[PDB]
Amino acid sequence: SEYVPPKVWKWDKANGGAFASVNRPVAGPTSERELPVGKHPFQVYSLGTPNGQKATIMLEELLQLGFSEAEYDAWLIKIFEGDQFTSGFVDINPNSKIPAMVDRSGPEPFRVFESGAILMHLAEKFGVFLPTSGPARAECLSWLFWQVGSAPFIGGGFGHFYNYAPIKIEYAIDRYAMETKRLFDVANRRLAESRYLAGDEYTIADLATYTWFGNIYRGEAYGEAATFLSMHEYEHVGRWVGEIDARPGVLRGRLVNSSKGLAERHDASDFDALPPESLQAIVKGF
Amino acid sequence: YVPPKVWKWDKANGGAFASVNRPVAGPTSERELPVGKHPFQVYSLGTPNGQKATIMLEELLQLGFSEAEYDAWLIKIFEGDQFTSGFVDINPNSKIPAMVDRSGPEPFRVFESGAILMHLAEKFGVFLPTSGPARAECLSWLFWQVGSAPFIGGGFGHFYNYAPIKIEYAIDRYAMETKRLFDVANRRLAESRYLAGDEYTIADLATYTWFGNIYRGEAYGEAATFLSMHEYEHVGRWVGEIDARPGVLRGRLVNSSKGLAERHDASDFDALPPESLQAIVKGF
Ligand SMILES: N[C@@H](CCC(=O)N[C@@H](CSSC[C@H](NC(=O)CC[C@H](N)C(=O)O)C(=O)NCC(=O)O)C(=O)NCC(=O)O)C(=O)O
Ligand SMILES: N[C@@H](CCC(=O)N[C@@H](CSSC[C@H](NC(=O)CC[C@H](N)C(=O)O)C(=O)NCC(=O)O)C(=O)NCC(=O)O)C(=O)O
Repeated sequence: SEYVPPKVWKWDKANGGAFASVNRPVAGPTSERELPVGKHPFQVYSLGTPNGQKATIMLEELLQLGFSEAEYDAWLIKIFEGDQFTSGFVDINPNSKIPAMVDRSGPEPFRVFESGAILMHLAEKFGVFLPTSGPARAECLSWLFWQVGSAPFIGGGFGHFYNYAPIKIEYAIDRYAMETKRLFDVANRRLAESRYLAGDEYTIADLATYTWFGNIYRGEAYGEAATFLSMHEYEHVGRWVGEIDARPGVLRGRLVNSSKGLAERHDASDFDALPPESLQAIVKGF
Repeated sequence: YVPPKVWKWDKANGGAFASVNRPVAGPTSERELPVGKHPFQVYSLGTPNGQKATIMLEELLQLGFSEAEYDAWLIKIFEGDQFTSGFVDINPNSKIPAMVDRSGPEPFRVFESGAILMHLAEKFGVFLPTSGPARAECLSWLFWQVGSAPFIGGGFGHFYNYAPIKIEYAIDRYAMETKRLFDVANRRLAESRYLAGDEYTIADLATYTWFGNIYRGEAYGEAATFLSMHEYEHVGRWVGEIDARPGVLRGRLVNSSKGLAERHDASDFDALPPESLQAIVKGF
């Protein structure tokens, strides 16, 4: 018979599949441990998921343009193991999610958390990948906030119910597969008539959406999702993914804090530990 | 059940929203948007997300910024108004709120509540530090709100209040996450008056519309009891402080069944009984 929710919700059962070892109804630190700090002006604490890739790609894009103040240390945070709940991590992101960073480029350090805030902070600092004024700024912000507000349906809904939940729940898989397809259709309809999401040039709105959409579209995210969701239908998404795939900052940034690349980045020469081909073409994750 | 190799749109989904939710985007009717006299044209509904936009504009009017005068036209989301050609042209995602900035020589769209908040805060130089570390703190909390409300509304609200069958695993997932998010805010507000510092900013406004509506018992049936809202005393303090702001008291009523269907001039509020603008009862 049908489940009847209690009057008062209680945390009486594991939830999250593999993530049941970390998912809780309360926030805060579970151990006292300071974060490591390197020599570079930006300190990033992350994992090479689509959200971590936004941050490390952005920094590599800035280095591609010659901005030495974008040099960074990218320290590995293993989210299945609860590294996001150390006191040091909670102090830089009260929400205990990656990516989070400390801007140590000025006289006093300060935290920046949330991938969208990291992208906007870096774009504003260096004056690139985000129009500084005018209608084009509003268009870019609209698409960036769209990405941030919609990825929860893609990863927290579809990815979870399709690939991590311990039981396959038809209503939930249908809900979030449908919504993920709708979001791809929004992008596809836009990219039919515009080279990039917020205009004719690559911006942070593209980078933010690309990490998620490219990983799903090319077949590397959530099991058989690309077949399940009929990714072939989104040919304009495919074109735009292909354009962005070719950018050197994307090729480098995708490899940071990645099981297919570097565990950590502490200097530009660190990439010489990888096969050189990894810097020249997309490497799909496991 | 066993998912098929290829997902097909062959079953209803969405419960109360089953008549509007689709796997495809784009318009379902040809209709132009109405346009009024004021510099900002808002197309919205007084849900927590619409309230962000109309409260922000009312906050700006409280500060005397006449360029924040606005027309707020009603978009009925259960009726598919978000899929007219005119609405899709200002928000390709077909969600409220969306806006047209007609304050300058050429009009342009702004869509997403967070982008609307940032656009207005940057235009008028208020509710968002213009530079310095405090700007980064504000942006962090604003993006946090935008990235987490989907779990509260699209997860918890959906499965607890709108889905046709109660699904234990899904209710647990999103009840747990909603409580975690309230706990993040509660732990912050234990040590800070507002989320991003000592002053009210757009990060507070964005979070407040959602958190206050739930905390006070107004959203999602018995959710406030279900989620033990009493546990979050610092959230309660902050809700009560923001509840008292004159711009909140006005803006929360715009495009609302319990207030004004539409707003086309400041005097529109005079048509309501004066009690409508009076102190919000606590539960904060
Ligand atoms: N808005 C934030 C989001 C940052 C974020 O979610 N970071 C996580 C790693 S990215 S992998 C995709 C992620 N899935 C999970 O986090 C799984 C654990 C989660 N608790 C769950 O049960 O689903 C996802 O779906 N993100 C949605 C989104 O990006 O909007 C992370 O650090 N998780 C740690 C955790 O404890 O949850 C931003 O943009 O920065
Ligand atoms: N990131 C956007 C979100 C704007 C938005 O979602 N606007 C909707 C009205 S606000 S009511 C809360 C909303 N719930 C729904 O939209 C219900 C319908 C939906 N299709 C569903 O099945 O759940 C919600 O949970 N929002 C989550 C969030 O704020 O992140 C809206 O216009 N819905 C119309 C539609 O067709 O979906 C922003 O901040 O602006």
